Amino acid sequence: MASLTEIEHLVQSVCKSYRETCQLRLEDLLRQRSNIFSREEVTGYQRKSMWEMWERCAHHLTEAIQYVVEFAKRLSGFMELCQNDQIVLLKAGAMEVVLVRMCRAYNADNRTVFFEGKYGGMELFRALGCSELISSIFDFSHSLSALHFSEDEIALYTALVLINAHRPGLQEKRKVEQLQYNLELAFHHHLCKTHRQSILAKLPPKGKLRSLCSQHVERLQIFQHLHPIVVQAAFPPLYKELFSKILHRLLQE
Ligand SMILES: C[C@@](O)(CS(C)(=O)=O)C(=O)N[C@@H]1CC[C@@]2(S(=O)(=O)c3ccc(F)cc3)c3ccc(C(F)(C(F)(F)F)C(F)(F)F)nc3CC[C@@H]12
Repeated sequence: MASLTEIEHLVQSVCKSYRETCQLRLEDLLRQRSNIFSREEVTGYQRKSMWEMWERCAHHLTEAIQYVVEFAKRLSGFMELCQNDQIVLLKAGAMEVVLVRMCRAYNADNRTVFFEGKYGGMELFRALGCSELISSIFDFSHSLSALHFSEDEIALYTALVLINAHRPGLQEKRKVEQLQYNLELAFHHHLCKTHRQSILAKLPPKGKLRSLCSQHVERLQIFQHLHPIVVQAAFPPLYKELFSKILHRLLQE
């Protein structure tokens, strides 16, 4: 059950939802590639206190996750699913969706990312005190950039990152399995029709996204043990909910 014309309709529906929930447009990000942070500006970021850079980054991650919630709410089938399943899917997939979406603002020619109005390399995030996590994020982006994704490909791949029937805690597993299968078909059909099936082999292993997320959660536990009042007083509520309700409020609109 689901004919070719229904699969093609799902492709365009997913692409539209992705376009409408993008933080910034792709052309805006490309037109800013020459706006790079100077050595002085880079030094200023490195000289910020660890707690200040953590709070700035947790706020940026929170803002980006808010767009993933909107993308999920526009995805066919997501709002039909029970509240427990919606939250399980968003808690496990939101960081992963943001990590994949970040490749649009990543310039492989100089290994820089769009951050606070300009492009900057890994060295910009030195005050965080997590070089191994920063390296992993930059390597993941570099390896995604080698695939040269079109916007339609990121829309379909990120819908699949989110709609995963294997996430622990799902009460209606089969209902998510059908949704995932329809999106798998829509993604593969789009790759077939556009002569892009060669990327399937070169996509990152599902364990790579899982490793980046566990590194993020473990480094946050290190930060919170040393600065518990900072996390309580200045970290965004949605960020503590997901990584340390708000999600219920966002899902009811
Ligand atoms: C492109 C855009 O910048 C948005 S835009 C288009 O410019 O508006 C974006 O999508 N950003 C994403 C949302 C915020 C950001 S970031 O810019 O602050 C950034 C980027 C690369 C890094 F190596 C570290 C941080 C971020 C913030 C905090 C963390 C941490 F897990 C970290 F990895 F840093 F540890 C943590 F723990 F701090 F939360 N990780 C990330 C990785 C994803 C990006």
